[PDB]
Amino acid sequence: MKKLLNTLYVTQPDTYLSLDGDNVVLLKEQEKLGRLPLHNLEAIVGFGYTGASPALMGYCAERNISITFLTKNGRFLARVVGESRGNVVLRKTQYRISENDQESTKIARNFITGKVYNSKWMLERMTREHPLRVNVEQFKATSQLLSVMMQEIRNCDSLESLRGWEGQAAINYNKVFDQMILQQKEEFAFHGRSRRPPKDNVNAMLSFAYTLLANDVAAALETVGLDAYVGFMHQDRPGRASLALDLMEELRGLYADRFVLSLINRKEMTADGFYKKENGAVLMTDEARKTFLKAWQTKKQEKITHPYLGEKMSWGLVPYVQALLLARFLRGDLDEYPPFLW
Amino acid sequence: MKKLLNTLYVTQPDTYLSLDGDNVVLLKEQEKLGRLPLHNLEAIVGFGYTGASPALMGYCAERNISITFLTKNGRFLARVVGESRGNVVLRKTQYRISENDQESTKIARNFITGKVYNSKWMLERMTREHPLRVNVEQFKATSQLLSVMMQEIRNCDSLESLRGWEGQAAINYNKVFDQMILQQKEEFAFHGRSRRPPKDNVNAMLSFAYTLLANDVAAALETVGLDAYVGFMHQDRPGRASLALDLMEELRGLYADRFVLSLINRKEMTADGFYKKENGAVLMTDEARKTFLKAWQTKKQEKITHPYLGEKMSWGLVPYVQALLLARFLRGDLDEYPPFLWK
Amino acid sequence: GSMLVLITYDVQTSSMGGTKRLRKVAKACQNYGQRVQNSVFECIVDSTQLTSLKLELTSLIDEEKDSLRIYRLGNNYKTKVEHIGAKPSIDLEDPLIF
Amino acid sequence: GSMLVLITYDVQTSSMGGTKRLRKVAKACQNYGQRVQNSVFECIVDSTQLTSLKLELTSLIDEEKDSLRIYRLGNNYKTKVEHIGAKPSIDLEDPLIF
Amino acid sequence: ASNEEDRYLMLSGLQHFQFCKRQWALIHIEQQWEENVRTIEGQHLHKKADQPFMKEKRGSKLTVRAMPIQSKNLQISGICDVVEFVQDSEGIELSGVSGSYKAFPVEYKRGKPKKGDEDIVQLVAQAMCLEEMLVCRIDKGYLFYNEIKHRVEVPITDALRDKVVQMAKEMHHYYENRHTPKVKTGPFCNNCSLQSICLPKLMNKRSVKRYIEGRLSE
DNA sequence: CGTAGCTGAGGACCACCAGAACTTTTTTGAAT
DNA sequence: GTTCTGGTGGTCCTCAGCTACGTTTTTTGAATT
Ligand SMILES: [Mn+2]
Repeated sequence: MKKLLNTLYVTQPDTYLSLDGDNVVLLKEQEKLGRLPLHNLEAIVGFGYTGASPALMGYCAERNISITFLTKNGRFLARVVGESRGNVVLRKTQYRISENDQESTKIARNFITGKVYNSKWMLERMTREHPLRVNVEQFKATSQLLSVMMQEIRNCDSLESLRGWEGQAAINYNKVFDQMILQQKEEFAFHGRSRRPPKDNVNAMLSFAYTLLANDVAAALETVGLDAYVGFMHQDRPGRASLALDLMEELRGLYADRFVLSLINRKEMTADGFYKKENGAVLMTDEARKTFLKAWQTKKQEKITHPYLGEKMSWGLVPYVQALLLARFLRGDLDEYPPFLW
Repeated sequence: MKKLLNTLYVTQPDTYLSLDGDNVVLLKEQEKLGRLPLHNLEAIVGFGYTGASPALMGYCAERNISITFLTKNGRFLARVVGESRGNVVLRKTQYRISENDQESTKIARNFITGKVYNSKWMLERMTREHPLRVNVEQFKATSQLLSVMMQEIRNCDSLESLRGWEGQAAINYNKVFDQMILQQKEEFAFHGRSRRPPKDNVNAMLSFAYTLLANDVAAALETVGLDAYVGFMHQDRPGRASLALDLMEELRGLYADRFVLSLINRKEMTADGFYKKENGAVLMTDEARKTFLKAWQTKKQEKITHPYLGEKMSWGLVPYVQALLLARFLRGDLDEYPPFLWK
Repeated sequence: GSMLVLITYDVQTSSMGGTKRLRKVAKACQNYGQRVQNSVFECIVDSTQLTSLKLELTSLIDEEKDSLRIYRLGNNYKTKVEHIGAKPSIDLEDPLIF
Repeated sequence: GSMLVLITYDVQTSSMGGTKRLRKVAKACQNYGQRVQNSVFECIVDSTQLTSLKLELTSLIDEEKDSLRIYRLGNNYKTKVEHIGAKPSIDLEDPLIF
Repeated sequence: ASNEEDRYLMLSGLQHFQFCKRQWALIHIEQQWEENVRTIEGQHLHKKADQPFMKEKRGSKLTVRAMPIQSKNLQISGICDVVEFVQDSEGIELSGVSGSYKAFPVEYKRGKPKKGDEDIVQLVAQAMCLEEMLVCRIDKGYLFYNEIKHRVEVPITDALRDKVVQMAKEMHHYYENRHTPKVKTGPFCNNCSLQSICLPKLMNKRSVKRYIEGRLSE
């Protein structure tokens, strides 16, 4: 139950952020650009070389206002993490459960079940209303295979078997995801994955969407009181946001890729926005970035109803409430963590 | 300026700090003050309203260097990190050790030995300094008793026994605590300890000092990524920095009792600065509190040498560096945590 | 929640401490909302922030000499505000890309 | 409809004809309403009077030099209005016993 | 547990434990706090009415504000709002002035008089704490209500004392167990300042297993 | 008396500059 | 780099004051959205 406060994205290079009372002020070589109240903001995303005084960071990290820095293309350069709080019971329980394999499997089962259920529901939804333009029978067969392997996932008992089933589901879903070029020309054809260099179209949008999802999931996990660097799943590499990835593994199926696919089908953006350097992979322009962020922010305000809670709330509150629904489970208020099954 | 144990401390207020080539450069209103290599750095700590340069922030984030922004008074303000956050294995190891009695007792005896050594050496130094106005035989007897107690505690393996030894040591030091005062005995007398609604003047004084020190210790832990609210000897409870209390045990005496005794012996404050309450409790006056804070800040600037390293450092850096050592005990090459054994 | 509130003040600077009162009122009103015209502020606040601001402004100003008016346009403030002149005000609900 | 609306102006008097524009704007806006603060008026009008006043007043001010804002509360204005200081105003629902 | 004086609970926990048994668990165990209009008004009123270092007397009686009090019988420590001392050679001498004065605890709260015990219990606690320090007996209390601007008398009996002792024991046990209980929702938790946290909704709904099975098998 | 045009005479309101500083326990706090 | 208190210059804004006159054809105006 919140208001889904707004978000500030600064794009001009060589800006500067300062604090005046409860206001944030944008300065540039002693020339002011604007000021905004800090009681109507949740995240501050800086692009390029943007500086902030220590007072602003100290005031923001204490009141659960996230600050994120991106170089030009949604990189994970640097965030701002503040002090801890006096809720050591929750962290103690989380670490105790993380040290146990059985409970980690109990959470990973719910994570994967929610992810694959969301994928199957999305595939069936797309198969339903579309004409012969798409291959309905192959999609139905893939959905049936996913629904069959659903029950096998539901009764897993180890991390390695669950990881293998997750990989199989990913391959099976990508096999049919390679199809969506419906209302766009051949320049937007999916041709696999490229992690660090966005060398083709679509991928340069998917990476940015994934970064924007991670910067929100991590902020929500920090706000709710949990620690966003120890996870119930994934190979526990030190120094990564494992819990954030675990929590967004189920929301990536409807919050990032669906946005890109719907933007492509609606033809909101066209291939002329993207360009290429000598190699340069594929990079966006200022207008492309502005349109992407405008569409993203406009979409984040649509109102839905939560399945488990049965209450009406904005779209953008989905990444937060889920994390809250985890914390209550860690206090024994539920039987198992209820995932997102939209 | 001073760098210690692969860390960079910039204590002077209002000093710019930026990047130049492959080095860090300090500035002060267009004045170039110093230039240091960045190859072997591990962390950078700031103590002013500086803000650094965005290019250096990006460079440190790319090279897995965590920037810590603290205010000039020692409060925790911000921590800019890359993808690593630094303290993951450190904090996991801290939680794992905190739920076992043996390692907790080892760290507890490491703290208690330093505490008793500091108390005994303080008593011996004071008796050597002022022989006339001191009943020397009682202090000698309690010094021998404390030495035997430390020798016994160096062979302890249980929390209950350590708690009992600490309690008896506290009782001894409290029954000796009155006599190190040497001026204005009319109203400044020690007749027991009551932290909650403090009674009989000076006790309340001590309480205030304690709080300040505790807060400082907390910041130290937040510098190194350790969790201040999960103790090792003290049992964790919500809202209390148990590990900070454990760490300040060795530093309680020389940093609080010495300060209050120096305040009293120089007649810096008088009973006129305290008010009255009908239940026998006492409260501080705002001017007295301000003078106390100013005296604390001035004392924090005193420069000493570290017993273990020998580098000349101000007192304000003493709580931080020690905490760093504790972190290096959690993962590193240190066999055991070296206490603050200062003569 | 998140309703539009408009605050208009009018302090007396011919009294003893008029300038100090004006400065404190301006600082306390700029912390929550924007400025559209001199001596008028508009903000998008919830009920708790509105109560806190009202209490602070009441405790700060002095009676029998100053004036303060507070209006609330509700949740439908988009269709009730009309602007004709040339002093644009930044909206706090659009994507707000700077 | 008999609804309460509020009008704020801000005319630049440092231009060539700022003073005359201020005088005409104040005189025209005082005819349809009651002054509650300096450059802040409130009145009770229908749609017809509001439209006529808007059309009359949009020709007196000069764009790219002035500012003018019009807000409307509704038929339930008795709840969304608060006065704290010492500048009372006559209420047009009083029997008006002078 | 440094000297058994650190294992103390505030008097504010008693009223929370009396009203919503989960509210005290959230406030005092998980260290969570959220404010609404009524909470802001009450906090502002209490802060304005907190004036220490000064004494107001009318020649016969005296008033003391923000009195720190503690009790070892219940291991409960806190701060009383106002304590009034009346001149009568019946009680016990108090430090600072001469003569023998009797004590009466008065605390200010903003709201209508409540059908539940709540307020009363807290006042009773103060009395116990007070009679642990001045070594005397208190058999009367006063409550000031700002919403109606009235003063209400409250007697003290053995049943209230036994109830306070039992609730203190239960609070100590719950804090030792670090357990957050569940309480009936009713219409109470509509103005719960922690309503967005204490989440009354999921107490009455179906188990997680049933919803997962229903949405999973079809 | 009413409506225009000009003064003049102080109150409001905001934007710059200049100087001097920047650390405080724990407790309470709503429910038509 | 914030926060607070002074001090000053320039701009909105209302009222009190002083002169200098007050008349004006008949036709046209939205709507079902
Ligand atoms: Mn009270």
